[PDB]
Amino acid sequence: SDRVSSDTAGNTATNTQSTVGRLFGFGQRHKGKHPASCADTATDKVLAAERYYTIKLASWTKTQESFDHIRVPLPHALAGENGGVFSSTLRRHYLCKCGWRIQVQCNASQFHAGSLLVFMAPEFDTSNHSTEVEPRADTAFKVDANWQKHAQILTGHAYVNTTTKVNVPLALNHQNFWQWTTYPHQILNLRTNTTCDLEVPYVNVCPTSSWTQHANWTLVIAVLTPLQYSQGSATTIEITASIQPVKPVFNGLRHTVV
Amino acid sequence: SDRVSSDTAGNTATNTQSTVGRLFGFGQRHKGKHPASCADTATDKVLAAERYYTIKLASWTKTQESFDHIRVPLPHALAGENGGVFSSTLRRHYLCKCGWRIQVQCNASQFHAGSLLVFMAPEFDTSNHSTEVEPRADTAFKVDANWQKHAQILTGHAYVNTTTKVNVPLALNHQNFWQWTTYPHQILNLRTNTTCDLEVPYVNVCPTSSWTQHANWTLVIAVLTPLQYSQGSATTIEITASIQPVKPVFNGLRHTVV
Amino acid sequence: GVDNAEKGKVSDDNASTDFVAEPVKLPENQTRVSFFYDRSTLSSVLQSTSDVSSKFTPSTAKNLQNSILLTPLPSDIVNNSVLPEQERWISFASPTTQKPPYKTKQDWNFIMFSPFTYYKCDLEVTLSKNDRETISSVVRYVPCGAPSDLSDQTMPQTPSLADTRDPHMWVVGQGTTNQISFVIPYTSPLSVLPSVWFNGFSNFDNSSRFGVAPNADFGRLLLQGQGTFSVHYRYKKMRVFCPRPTVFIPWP
Amino acid sequence: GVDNAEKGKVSDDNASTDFVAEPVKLPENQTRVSFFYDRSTLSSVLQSTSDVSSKFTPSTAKNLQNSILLTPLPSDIVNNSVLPEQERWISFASPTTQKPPYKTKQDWNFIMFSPFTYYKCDLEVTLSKNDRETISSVVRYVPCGAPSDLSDQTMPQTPSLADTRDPHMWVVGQGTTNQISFVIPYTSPLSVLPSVWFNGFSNFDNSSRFGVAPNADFGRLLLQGQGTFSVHYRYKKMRVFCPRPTVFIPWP
Amino acid sequence: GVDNAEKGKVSDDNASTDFVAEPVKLPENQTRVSFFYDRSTLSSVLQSTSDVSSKFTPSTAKNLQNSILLTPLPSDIVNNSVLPEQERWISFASPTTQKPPYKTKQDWNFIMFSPFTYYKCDLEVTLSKNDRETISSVVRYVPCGAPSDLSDQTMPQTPSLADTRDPHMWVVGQGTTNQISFVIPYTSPLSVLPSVWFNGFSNFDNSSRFGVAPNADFGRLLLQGQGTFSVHYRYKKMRVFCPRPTVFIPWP
Amino acid sequence: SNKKRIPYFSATNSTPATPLVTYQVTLSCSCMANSMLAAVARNFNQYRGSLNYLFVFTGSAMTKGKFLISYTPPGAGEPKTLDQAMQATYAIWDLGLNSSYNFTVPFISPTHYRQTSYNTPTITSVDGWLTVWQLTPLTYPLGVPNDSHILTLVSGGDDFTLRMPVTFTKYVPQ
Repeated sequence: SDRVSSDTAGNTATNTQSTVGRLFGFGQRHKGKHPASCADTATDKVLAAERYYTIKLASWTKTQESFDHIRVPLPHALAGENGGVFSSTLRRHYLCKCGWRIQVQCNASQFHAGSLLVFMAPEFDTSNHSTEVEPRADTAFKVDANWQKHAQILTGHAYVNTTTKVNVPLALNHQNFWQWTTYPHQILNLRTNTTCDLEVPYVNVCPTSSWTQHANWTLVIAVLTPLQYSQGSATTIEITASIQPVKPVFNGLRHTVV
Repeated sequence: SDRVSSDTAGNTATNTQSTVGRLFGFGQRHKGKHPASCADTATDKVLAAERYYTIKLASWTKTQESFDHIRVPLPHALAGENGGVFSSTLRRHYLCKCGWRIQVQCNASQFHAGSLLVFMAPEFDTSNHSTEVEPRADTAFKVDANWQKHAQILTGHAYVNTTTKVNVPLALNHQNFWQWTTYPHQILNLRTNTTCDLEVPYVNVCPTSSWTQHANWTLVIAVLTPLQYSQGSATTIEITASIQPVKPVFNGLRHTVV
Repeated sequence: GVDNAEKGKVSDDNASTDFVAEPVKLPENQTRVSFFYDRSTLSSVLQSTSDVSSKFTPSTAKNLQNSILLTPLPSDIVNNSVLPEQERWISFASPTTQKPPYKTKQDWNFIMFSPFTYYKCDLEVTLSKNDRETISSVVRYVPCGAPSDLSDQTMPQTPSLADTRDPHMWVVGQGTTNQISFVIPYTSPLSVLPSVWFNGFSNFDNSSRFGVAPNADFGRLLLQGQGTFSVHYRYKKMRVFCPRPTVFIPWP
Repeated sequence: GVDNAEKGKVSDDNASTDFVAEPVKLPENQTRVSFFYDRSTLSSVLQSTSDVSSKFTPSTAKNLQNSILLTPLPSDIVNNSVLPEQERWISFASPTTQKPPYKTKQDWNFIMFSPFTYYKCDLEVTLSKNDRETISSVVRYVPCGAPSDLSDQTMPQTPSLADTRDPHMWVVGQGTTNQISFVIPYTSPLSVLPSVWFNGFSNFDNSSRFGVAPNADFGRLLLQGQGTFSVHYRYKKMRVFCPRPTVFIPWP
Repeated sequence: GVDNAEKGKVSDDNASTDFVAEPVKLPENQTRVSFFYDRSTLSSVLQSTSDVSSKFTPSTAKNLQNSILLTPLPSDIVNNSVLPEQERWISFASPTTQKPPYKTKQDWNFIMFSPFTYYKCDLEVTLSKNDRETISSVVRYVPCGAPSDLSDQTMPQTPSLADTRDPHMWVVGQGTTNQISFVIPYTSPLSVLPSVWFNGFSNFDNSSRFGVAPNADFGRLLLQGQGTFSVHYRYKKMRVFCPRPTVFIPWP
Repeated sequence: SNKKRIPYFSATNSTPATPLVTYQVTLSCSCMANSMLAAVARNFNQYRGSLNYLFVFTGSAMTKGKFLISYTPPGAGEPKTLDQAMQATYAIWDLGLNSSYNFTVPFISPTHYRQTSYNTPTITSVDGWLTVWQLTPLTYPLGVPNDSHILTLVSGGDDFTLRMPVTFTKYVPQ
């Protein structure tokens, strides 16, 4: 009952009956102040853009191992048509600045076992690691379609051919997942909770973002404990997410992209 | 000098050096109040949508006669891609309510003669009259590509075949242009002014508009006195317009149209 | 004196501006919109060949139906509709003469003089029998957009039109004066009604007849009993919005 | 938001509970029970072939009697009763068509919409002649459960129905308007009347027709004089008790 | 005691929570970010075979250039760039051994321990000659993103690197101690620098090397004069933001 | 599944790409034809205000899952995917201790009042759709029936009103 929580955002509302609270990364919220690096008065407080956008993320099966994960580049994950007015406004602006409030959903039963780590990370590598090809605009910022394995990111992944890889011991896109818990996060333990609630402020190398070139935040869902269940229990276990851009700011109005 | 006027709207600004003032239709302005017919809190004050959208309208030649005109259905004239964030927000909302502030531009020289009537009219027929075909969604709300003749609208235009037309003396889309001057307007006399400034509030049969079905306002440019000039004077005379939706309101957020 | 019409507005002068003269105005208020439209004008005609105690069934006879759509704008059976709908144009009843009567029903005085885009008012309706044979009729008034309920009689030998909670009137006998009158409130879901044109469609797939607004009327009147009846409209507490052109008149 | 329907009651929400919205209510009182039922609805029909100055004798002709039972619920001659009684069901007049009219008399609007178990009210009755021939009729109103007194004339050439102290009406002549209307008070010995079903019997040996309450009506109307007359009921100061289901409607 | 890690945060306990014990904390501030990073660590190496009075020309010799990019992150000639740029990965200098030295320049202590996503600081640079032969060198410091100006000498027999208003240093002689040190302010146009990865591109057609931020450095150091010089960085007024994982270490 | 009318719909261990149920918001909708709300509305010309759609989960106590209840205003047609349905007014319903979810269809209209019935749909008598989607599959342990039934009810909300007493199109009971 203290675990029943409702959250309104524009014309949308998330509801959960097993919340463990909302974690505020860095104990900060994006307040929506205009970037001091822009002279043009920003476009803001667009109610049609300050809502939750819900999307399906993945299917969790018994084959996923600890640290296999799924990445959701932001704001790009919502820069497509399904991003509604946030997207259509974003595409027509040079710069955007915002925070994120997110809830990832995933229910099992009292007879299933397993757990996920739900976290937000700034400057978290979202490029593909199954190839030695340089990441490009249309491949670097895409939501993972398949679970990513973990071994090849511990020391990073150089965009060089397999034989050169031998003489490259470390790449700057390395991610020591044993410490992924140092990022603002929550754990989705099947026996405890079917939802995780996070919120992070705006962080970047600069006042506002030229988003077309940079996915500054990444929502990541990684399994910590493999999914387990006995013969007879529901086999389809899926993961979903409600993503809300917090008080976004737009500057530099222009014609649309693509 | 008292005729030099600048007007800012978001990240846009119109400037003229021959204004004769701004005419407020009905002496009213759209104040941006939310429609009392909607429970959902409207999306409003979107700075990226409260600006001037400038488009080319037509070429004025010596062949146009008094009352030949050009129609600009609103908000549809800006519901396309070039309507920026106003358009992208509009397309994703069931209802919209707004006023219009408009400036039409057209310069000649002190050696040219002629005049235009620039006016705004509610429930002004924007369907095609060169055919007996029923108007359809994609033909009824389009900006005129060619100057419309005048004779066939005095008593209206029935969407019936030419032989039936004989027994149909009057159609409800009639427009007695001899009185077009009763609509909020201004005159663009080549010897006086190269711009006309108008603004009209929101009027309709209801609190807010299901725009996909209705173009409630129509900007119309009609010639009053034919264009004249002597051999040697500039022959290309064009008409342009800057259209600003005044404090638009959107309600009923949903997926986009088309 | 001089002025500049391009402003979109010039002053209303009297003789004293340019000449040695005086204003000459006298009070007058018969030009008020309320007063002007607050009088009865012929606006429709109805005909029935069915008796009072029978089932009402929609019919047409030489361009006259046994029911009408309450709207000053032209109305008539449109593309074989069961009951009359609002038309977008007027047609001669005759296929040859090219002279009135028209086959369409309307308040000619309203169509010919409605210098506004939207209007709001209550409607006073008067229904009169065209001859002196003792009247025996039942009329059913259906609010704007409400069910017509063109059903069978639920009891033998009763007027089906009276089989309703909708407002209805029954006049009959030697003591009556062959007419009916009453006033109905504005019942449309629209805030104001379009007086001439409606630049749009009425349903979501934009397949309706462009030019006609949804539910832009005051309801309907269905009649049973023998006779031809003329109808008048009187606009109560009339209010108009947005000035617009009047119907064009041929040059003399 | 969440709730628990098993409680037997959940909250009435508006858009502001779950979303960023405002209440949007406007005053309106046409849904009040009193106002809704305070209008005349066709509820019966009567027919007589006897003159005014004669002895009234109960008759039936093609499902129309020369007297009625004042109740919105279906009534008709039941198992050869002398006068009509309250029915427990509605039947088609025709043995073949399986379409109305029904042979039973009732206020269709009441039967089709009576979302309550009991009701209380006064009754305004309107009786109208179905044609324009000058009316010449006498009607006798008998309070709920009072003697019908279907006796002989005590004096030659007088309407037996007028031979009473019971309230009666006499309308005739060229100056009349072929109708009668009046209001009677609630006269049943019951505190409130059952609007649909009465789960019991009316006498002590439980031999009556199960489902019909004792004296659940507003009295009777007996008529003499030539003609067919339609009847309307208007429920004055109407009061209803205990909400219950409405008549089922076939799935579209 | 019990807790719930799913909250994303659990309490920091001491022995007194579950047992009969006392807190045992002693003051200590050597863990402060400012103090920790405020010390000099080897971060680069430079080599030149050109004399002081000559034209500076970019060169490479066994993985050592005569200029460096001031950044703790790995830097080296990338895809034949004229001057070293920030790398995205570290490579062994040797094509066979698979053991260090690396061909890339960086502050190993920073790369191996930078538990933050962004950092801000001033940079204290120390440049030391690797042998005891009397030093005779000229160094030019170019602010972040400023023109390198690799031009010709404008006057005969002068060090082209000193032909600038950019901050430069000239040390020579028997009285010197073969080293140079100085502190430069943060000069990047970025508010804070990415300490590990930059999830994006640096130009508008997104054709740059993904992972490297635009102008994420403290400028460059160009050197002329004979010798090999080692470089140290010391982070003044260091400030870090957003905790993140450290480099992984092989399991023992 | 046999075209028989029932007061509930089924859900199971899967998330269809189409809505489990779709109701057009009209007091004329055939799905609500026999609700008290519709029975009363049939006797009035217009309505205004909130509508409450109540869903009661009747599956076992061991069954979990989440639904996304969406209300799509008209103008761009019925929502074809979850992506579209989420683009409009919606609430996520999570099963648990509390059994029901009270969903409100906000009154969003170009006109102050809307018609309760119609011959042909118009912008003043038809107001969009309420669709319920399976966000996460109904999930449960062994020994639990695969199909869960969710009761569906409707009624006017707090600020709901009707006006203009009228008689509805008569019919023959059967």
